[PDB]
Amino acid sequence: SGFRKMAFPSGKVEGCMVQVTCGTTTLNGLWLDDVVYCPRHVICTSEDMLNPNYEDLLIRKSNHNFLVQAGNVQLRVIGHSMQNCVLKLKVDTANPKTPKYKFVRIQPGQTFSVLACYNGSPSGVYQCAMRPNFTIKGSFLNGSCGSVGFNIDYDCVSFCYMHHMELPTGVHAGTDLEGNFYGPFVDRQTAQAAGTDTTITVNVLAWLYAAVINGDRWFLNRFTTTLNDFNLVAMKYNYEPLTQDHVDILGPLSAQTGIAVLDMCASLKELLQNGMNGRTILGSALLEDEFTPFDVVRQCSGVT
Amino acid sequence: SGFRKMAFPSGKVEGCMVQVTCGTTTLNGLWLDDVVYCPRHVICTSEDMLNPNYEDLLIRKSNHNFLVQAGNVQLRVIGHSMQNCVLKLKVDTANPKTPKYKFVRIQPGQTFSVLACYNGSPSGVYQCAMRPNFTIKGSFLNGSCGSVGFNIDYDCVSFCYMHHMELPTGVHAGTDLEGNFYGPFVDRQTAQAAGTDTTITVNVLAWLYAAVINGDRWFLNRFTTTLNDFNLVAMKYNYEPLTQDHVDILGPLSAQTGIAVLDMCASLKELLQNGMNGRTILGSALLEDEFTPFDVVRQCSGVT
Ligand SMILES: Cc1ccncc1NC(=O)C(F)(F)c1cccc(Cl)c1
Ligand SMILES: Cc1ccncc1NC(=O)C(F)(F)c1cccc(Cl)c1
Repeated sequence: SGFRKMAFPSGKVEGCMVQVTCGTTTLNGLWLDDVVYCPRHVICTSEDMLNPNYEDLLIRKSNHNFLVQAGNVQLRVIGHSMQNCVLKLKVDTANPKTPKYKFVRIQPGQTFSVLACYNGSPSGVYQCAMRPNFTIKGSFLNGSCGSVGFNIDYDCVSFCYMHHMELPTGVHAGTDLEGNFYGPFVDRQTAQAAGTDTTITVNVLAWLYAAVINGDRWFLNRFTTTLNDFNLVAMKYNYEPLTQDHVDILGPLSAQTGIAVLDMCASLKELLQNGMNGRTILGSALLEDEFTPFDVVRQCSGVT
Repeated sequence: SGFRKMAFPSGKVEGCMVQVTCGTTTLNGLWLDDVVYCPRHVICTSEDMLNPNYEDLLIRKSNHNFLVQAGNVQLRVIGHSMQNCVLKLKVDTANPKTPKYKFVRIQPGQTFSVLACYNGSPSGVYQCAMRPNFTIKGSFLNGSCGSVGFNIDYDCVSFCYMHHMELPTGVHAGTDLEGNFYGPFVDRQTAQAAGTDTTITVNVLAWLYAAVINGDRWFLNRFTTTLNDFNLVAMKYNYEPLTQDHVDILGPLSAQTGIAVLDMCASLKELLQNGMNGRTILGSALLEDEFTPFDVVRQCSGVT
């Protein structure tokens, strides 16, 4: 019992963190096998970030200009290449701590853990969701670029995010491990609009199931609704429209609790229309959308 | 920018987790140097937990009855001893992954990360606070006993908690690493009263400073208060009385933001008396008390 915003154990990722320095700039790199991945803006000076020509900036750099340090270990760089917004620094030594891993591009609404790092050293771990607008509401300061987001299934780390930048609004933007930004962002010091965000409906419903499993049941009511009716309410309250695909993924939670997905939708509809009336659900006074249905099943069963 | 309920990177602790089995019961153990620490109820059967005589139960056990497994590694047990509510199993091999560590007894109101484990395998990491009533509101299921709470300063892991039990109310109880329970709890399957809990005032104030540092300033007002006046409000709303010692530890945050501690107390007083009026602070619709002033300074500066 109890439900927490749980992050994956970060050990497998900590073993991969290195410091990357180029000229004046230092940030984090991810060392997997004989390659170190880091944001390509490591090659920029503060003045270059206004409108950087990365191809031209990288041409002035040689292998010996990229200083890669794994704490006390100095890595020898034998190749460098830019792939989208990431630099891939080939090193002469494969990381002995390389876990089984994959590079994945996550979907908006999915969750992942972040290992916030500074100067190649881990400082903390937290769980977050990729917002429907492709931003993350993380906790990052200068020097945190290169910190990565990941999920872990059995012994396999699926890397899904690399931190690149903080928008003028205080929200965060980054790329997949192929250097493709999530969302419309560009790695440049320019004001950039993040799209209109929405609340992740399927996740809120999953968290309402976790609340019932753990004893918070006050919000359950005698009503039901339809996908059509619920979606009119979701539209009014800036929630993602619920689809049959979302209902299908809530099947295990509906099956465990015996509460039909549309019956849970009617509880969510009433909470949207009436608020929480000064009460809490799983220690929260708002509707939480950072737990996917898989996260709920995992935490509620005890998956290691 | 951004503020998250950040846990310590769990790597150093993951390397210490083992599975301990005795008879029919399996739980988690912590392997530090040549000793494995685990809850003493590993020696009980379900029937023994009603009113266990641990001294008598441990007398029927020999070194070879304690099966300790570090994933694939089987440890040879050469000694066993009970210290308060923990068993210390001396093994013939020192854990090569033993980090620099200390055993500490934390104070109520302090925070720590928990590495939730099942069958000696880590499943997740989360940050929590030791409640003023010596319980923790964790996320633990059967098999999680032996999971530990910790803090990390530089390269040193200070172990402060070992999970033992879930109270009938769904809250959690455990011990320091010397096996002394936090609070009045006994390791027995009996209904046990947790004391009246309070909200950790100094932590709420610290989190209000973190909110100002990160841009959420709507709650700041033109008022001030005194320790006496604030404490009359804290008493009414079941908050811990604020002391000069608490004001002293808020000094760095008062110094960074230029907001006097008693001026922040007047904002907290108004939030207690009026509520949040449907607004949020750092993504929360309630007053958060799980961040200490040290946690705020650490996260806000980037301590690794
Ligand atoms: C200061 C900070 C705080 C949190 N997270 C990241 C950062 N850093 C940045 O945003 C940046 F200064 F490195 C930058 C500027 C423009 C474009 C890009 Cl790609 C990167
Ligand atoms: C079931 C569970 C869920 C979460 N956290 C822990 C547990 N387990 C327990 O409470 C227990 F059954 F092992 C137990 C019973 C009585 C006394 C003691 Cl010391 C331990």
